[PDB]
Amino acid sequence: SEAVIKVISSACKTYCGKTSPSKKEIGAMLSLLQKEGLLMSPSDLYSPGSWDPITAALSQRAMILGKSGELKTWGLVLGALKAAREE
Ligand SMILES: O=P(O)(O)O[C@H]1[C@H](OP(=O)(O)O)[C@@H](OP(=O)(O)O)[C@H](OP(=O)(O)O)[C@@H](OP(=O)(O)O)[C@H]1OP(=O)(O)O
Repeated sequence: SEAVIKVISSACKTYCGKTSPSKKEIGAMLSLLQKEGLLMSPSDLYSPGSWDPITAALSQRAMILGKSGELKTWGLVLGALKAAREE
């Protein structure tokens, strides 16, 4: 995607600051969400209810395969979006 990623970058850096995820991480993780059939479009990230299955799926593959690559990026984006949705 293009716009969706930029929207996240300007948002996460407002909460996490310098501890925010890199654009390269977001862009790569987004494709993972689609390939896994978790989300149809990157814009689906605006749905807070859909965060539950995604987070669960990520933690599952992380504890089973031993890879938290997408989990690390998701955790940051999730936290930023969660805080934003709380306001
Ligand atoms: O030119 P800008 O409007 O200031 O945006 C850039 C650009 O991001 P986009 O390609 O999504 O517009 C950089 O991407 P690249 O040119 O390196 O491919 C990205 O760098 P990273 O992908 O390595 O994160 C950088 O972010 P940063 O300044 O944290 O290095 C980010 O700048 P902004 O985050 O301030 O928009």
